[PDB]
Amino acid sequence: GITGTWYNQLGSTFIVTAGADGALTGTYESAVGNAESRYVLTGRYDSAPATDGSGTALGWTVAWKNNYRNAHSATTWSGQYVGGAEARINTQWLLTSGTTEANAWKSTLVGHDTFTKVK
Amino acid sequence: GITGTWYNQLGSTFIVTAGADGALTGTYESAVGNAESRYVLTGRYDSAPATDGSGTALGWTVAWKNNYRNAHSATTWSGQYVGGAEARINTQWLLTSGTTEANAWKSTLVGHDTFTKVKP
Amino acid sequence: AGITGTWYNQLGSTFIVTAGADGALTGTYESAVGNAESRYVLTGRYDSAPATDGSGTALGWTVAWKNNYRNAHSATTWSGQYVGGAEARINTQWLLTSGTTEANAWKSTLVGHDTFTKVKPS
Amino acid sequence: AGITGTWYNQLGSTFIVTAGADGALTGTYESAVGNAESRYVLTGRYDSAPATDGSGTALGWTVAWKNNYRNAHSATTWSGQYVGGAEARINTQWLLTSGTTEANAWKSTLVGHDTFTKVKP
Amino acid sequence: DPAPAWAHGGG
Amino acid sequence: RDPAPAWAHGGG
Amino acid sequence: DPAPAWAHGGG
Ligand code: NA
Ligand code: NA
Repeated sequence: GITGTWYNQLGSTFIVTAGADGALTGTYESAVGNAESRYVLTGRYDSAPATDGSGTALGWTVAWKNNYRNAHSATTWSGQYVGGAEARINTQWLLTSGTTEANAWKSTLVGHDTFTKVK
Repeated sequence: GITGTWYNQLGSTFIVTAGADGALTGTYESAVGNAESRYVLTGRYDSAPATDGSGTALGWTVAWKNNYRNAHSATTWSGQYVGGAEARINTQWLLTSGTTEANAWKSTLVGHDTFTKVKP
Repeated sequence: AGITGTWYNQLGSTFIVTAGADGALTGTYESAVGNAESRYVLTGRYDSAPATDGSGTALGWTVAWKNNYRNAHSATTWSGQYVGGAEARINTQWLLTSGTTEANAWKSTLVGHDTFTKVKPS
Repeated sequence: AGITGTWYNQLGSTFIVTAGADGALTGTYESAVGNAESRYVLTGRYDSAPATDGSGTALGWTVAWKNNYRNAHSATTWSGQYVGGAEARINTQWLLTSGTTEANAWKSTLVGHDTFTKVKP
Repeated sequence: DPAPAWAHGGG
Repeated sequence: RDPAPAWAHGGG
Repeated sequence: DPAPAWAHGGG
């Protein structure tokens, strides 16, 4: 149920393959979907989850460098996939910037996001 | 700098390769060294960091399933590599368990850890 | 300030808060979830002179999960901002720390996000 | 409770707190220098009847970053536990939220950790 | 911004 | 009981 | 800085 395309509320577009080995691989891009906005992601998921309606645990990372831009930062999303007619990936994220040691205290933002199968 | 064997202060052993393409791959295992405690990791790092003394941003994930065990959970680490005489990776982590909707509010633990290349 | 009132989070918990002129938050919290029953005391702080550029009002508060009915040996802090206008909201992140042994300290702290409004959602 | 008094982080940032029989934490947080422009009100709560099984004492507090001199339009909460014994400590994780516009709300909240001891470094 | 805003829905 | 291996998270 | 750095273990 994870493999495919997912959208946040802004329409940002997460394109992922969930491999039989537990790998997540894909790309994350803006709603516009121009090449300058596209970044690689990789992660892992529970390939033998509960079958009782519970979510499937997963996580992935994007480093914010592509062939066009580099923000010197990386986001990780930790969350769970819930299937069915109204499938969701519910996440919390940590965004760490590369900083000097003196600025490390303010290096990591926290937030959340929800992805759905339709815009 | 990132490629190598890293340890937390419990001796948990993080064996990672930092690829030319920004990939992190490797394994994470307990100090006991047994196969049942070894898990796959994958992640990403900034392959063209600043060169002004700033750290190198990176993150990775372990899903807590291997050939032997499954906790139905996954941890992500977000942080930075800090080069120099004693290189270090400083991280914050989020550990999410698969849960029912009713228990989703308590699905995620948060913490921190730091790694060096010096076996404790 | 717009903060004083009765608010509900997305889980149906009830946050009854008063904002003081000096930056104080006081009131009670009743959780719809967890090892909790009835009301608990809260205290916290808010920015009593927020920016005039459209920004939200920063705030935070704490509940220790002890009352005369039960003691979960835990405390939650919510850190967030109040956003006024058409549909007033307090958007927060929270940390729930339990008292643990040193060996279990690694799993002491849950994290999440709560959004509070004047409506009690389904 | 063992909490009342002065606590220091590794930089010598200094909070002075009273932990009442009422479960209240009240006090001030200031820099190692301790000039008035650095001092802010601290308010929070703690478990006044902790477990007797070798567990820490849960607590939390908030500082809004407004005083008579400055206003950063932000607030930090610390959530953690007090651990008594030979080298007493308060171990925390913190969330710092800035007041932002809606467009910037996604980057409103920093997360970190800090540990406090009774001995000024 | 420290990273692309579009990629980060809720703060 | 633990939700994941404690050693991995700097604990246990 | 979004708040005093010293208060957060930094600067
Ligand atoms: Na499960
Ligand atoms: Na309380």
